[PDB]
Amino acid sequence: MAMNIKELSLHELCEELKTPAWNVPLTFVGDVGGTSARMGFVREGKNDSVHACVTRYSMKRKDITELIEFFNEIIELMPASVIKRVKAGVINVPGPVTGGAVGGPFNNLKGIARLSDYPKALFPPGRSAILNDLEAGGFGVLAVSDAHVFSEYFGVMWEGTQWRTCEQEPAGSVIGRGRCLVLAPGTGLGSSLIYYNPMNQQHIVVPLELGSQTIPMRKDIDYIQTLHAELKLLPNYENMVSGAGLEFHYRQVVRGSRPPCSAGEIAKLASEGDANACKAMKKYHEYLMRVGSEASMALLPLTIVLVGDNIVNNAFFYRNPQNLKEMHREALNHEMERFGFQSRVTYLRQKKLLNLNLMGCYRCGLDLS
Amino acid sequence: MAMNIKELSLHELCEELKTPAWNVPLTFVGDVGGTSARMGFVREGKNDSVHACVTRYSMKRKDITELIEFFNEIIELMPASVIKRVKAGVINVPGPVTGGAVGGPFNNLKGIARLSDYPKALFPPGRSAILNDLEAGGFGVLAVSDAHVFSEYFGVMWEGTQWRTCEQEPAGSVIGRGRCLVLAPGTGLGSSLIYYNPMNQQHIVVPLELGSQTIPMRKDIDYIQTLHAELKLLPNYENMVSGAGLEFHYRQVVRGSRPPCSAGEIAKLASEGDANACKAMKKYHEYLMRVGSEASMALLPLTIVLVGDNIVNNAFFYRNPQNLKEMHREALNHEMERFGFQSRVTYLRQKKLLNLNLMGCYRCGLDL
Ligand code: NA
Repeated sequence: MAMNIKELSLHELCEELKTPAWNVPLTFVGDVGGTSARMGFVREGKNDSVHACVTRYSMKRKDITELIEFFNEIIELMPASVIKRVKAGVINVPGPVTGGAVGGPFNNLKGIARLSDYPKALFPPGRSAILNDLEAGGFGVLAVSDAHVFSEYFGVMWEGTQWRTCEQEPAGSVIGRGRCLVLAPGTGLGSSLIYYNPMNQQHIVVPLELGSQTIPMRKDIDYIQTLHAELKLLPNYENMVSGAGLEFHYRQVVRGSRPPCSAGEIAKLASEGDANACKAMKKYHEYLMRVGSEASMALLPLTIVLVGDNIVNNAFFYRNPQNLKEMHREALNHEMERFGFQSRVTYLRQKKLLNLNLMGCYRCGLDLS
Repeated sequence: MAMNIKELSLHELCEELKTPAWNVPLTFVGDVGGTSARMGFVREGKNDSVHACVTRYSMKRKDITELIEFFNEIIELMPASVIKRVKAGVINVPGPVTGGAVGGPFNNLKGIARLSDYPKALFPPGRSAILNDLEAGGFGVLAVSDAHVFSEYFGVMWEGTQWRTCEQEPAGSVIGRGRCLVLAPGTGLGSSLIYYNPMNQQHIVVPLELGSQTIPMRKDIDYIQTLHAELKLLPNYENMVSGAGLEFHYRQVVRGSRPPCSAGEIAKLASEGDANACKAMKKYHEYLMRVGSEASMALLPLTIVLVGDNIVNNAFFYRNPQNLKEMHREALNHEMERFGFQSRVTYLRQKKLLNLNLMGCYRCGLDL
């Protein structure tokens, strides 16, 4: 396997790092969420394979500063001769970061993540970074491409007109040397743009906030105004493309004839062929494709990639050719499609689970050398 | 005088390049438009100063390949001693470019711009590129900052909350260690993002098409639908923020009471205190700030800079505090301003004429 993540106890992780396969350069990585963090070491294997060994920590104190205790424990327990092989240290955190060094504040954790407070043995000076979740996820998409297994983790929804001019390899086999917009439609709607800088031969990841933009209309002014009156706020993309959004779409389908359902309930009903829930899912994806059509114009991407557990878990929806035709039609529903802008773009979807954030911490550390 | 662009005849340019001040390394630059090109040489002076000398060429044949005849004429006329000093060659063209080497196709010009067809005396190997004009414009904003005279060329419209959190120097004194969204509201509406890579402190120019985005509403559904019915297209930002857009705003302000005027006429009447033309300019700037409020959220810029001759020529509008306060209010008219996102951003406007494209060709050549 090209992408390998083993989860162990701290004590077992220490035994694994003394084995001969681990007597190589290391990257220290950490994927920090609201409840737990998964931290450890990544190495290269054969044919650009990626091998990670990580341990889980509970964020017991609901305090981002507790990470420093975890880092100190790792350095205290591991032999200095193992930690000496660390060449880079990258974590992702569930909130905004500045200077790649100062993360927060956070919705569900107290305090600020400060790279200058982290131990230099795991975070070597000038070869370390803190990333936002979506920035790490974008670097994770690049990592999958670099490991030659894009076609294992991503499926082509449709090939856009630009692909064969810009690239030699088949669509979906590599990320491509063109801008890649990463969208993460889940509870909310994360976005990041993977740019290739010709001058530097570097890819970089630009975190965005596309989800918080005001939804522009098509022929849906009454539908937008319905949600406007409910929220008391002009709707943004995430308001239509979110759990809350899917709940809204389902309420607007059934018009009081059925009880209101959660996003989870609705997706389950859709998977079972319920006409109402399927219609709610079509409406959710109509607004997702609106983000896509407008960002296709604004950002001129070669590719749009839909990532996350939700996308993988909803594979039934993307495999259905009628749903795919309806999504493609909405992706092209833009006045600028008379010039071909929306049809230029190749759309892909994640089809296999992977911790993209852990892989992206690793991939980001490679550009720090 | 830290940034100096002088226009000369070809013969006077040849005489100038033989003077002692020009006996230094040179960059060959060219700003290619639909009707003319300005091309010439740039040198560094004292204190990171920039000095350029350029000539105007007519794009008589409306054919991008005519540039090669201009390049060959310059090489034939200049002494070998002058051409020997050229260490980089960068031009910008009004259309898409791939691999920094192949430009076009173009709306207003025939043919394809091919770097591989250009003479190596003006475009030395490893050191040459073709740029899209939006890219060149963003490199030009960086050039101004690098020459230490941002406060000469750009005025602060208002300072946002984020500036003082990552810069100690006054707002408008330098580009800043943050994303800069460049907007060029002129005949149309150009956009690029000068992205800031925190991990290596690198500014990277990323051309965009924000003008072609469908306009999201505020309390203006009727106004947008009036334009929709005229264009038979859902309005995009450029449709409201363009010469055509200003002519539209003036038509709607007067409600038939005056015949239509051109965009230039409207700006002139506004400068003279005509209430109708002033209201038309307010409406233009209201949609320009909508681009700003939405992009302030989507792209999280440190700064937004309004560039171009049109901005400099309309100085009177931005000098008026009532107009500036009404622009500030629209810039903050976003649901996400309840969290302070729009108040983060510093807005600046170009206040002195400068060919940013020619400066960007130079500054891009420094990154090669
Ligand atoms: Na553990």
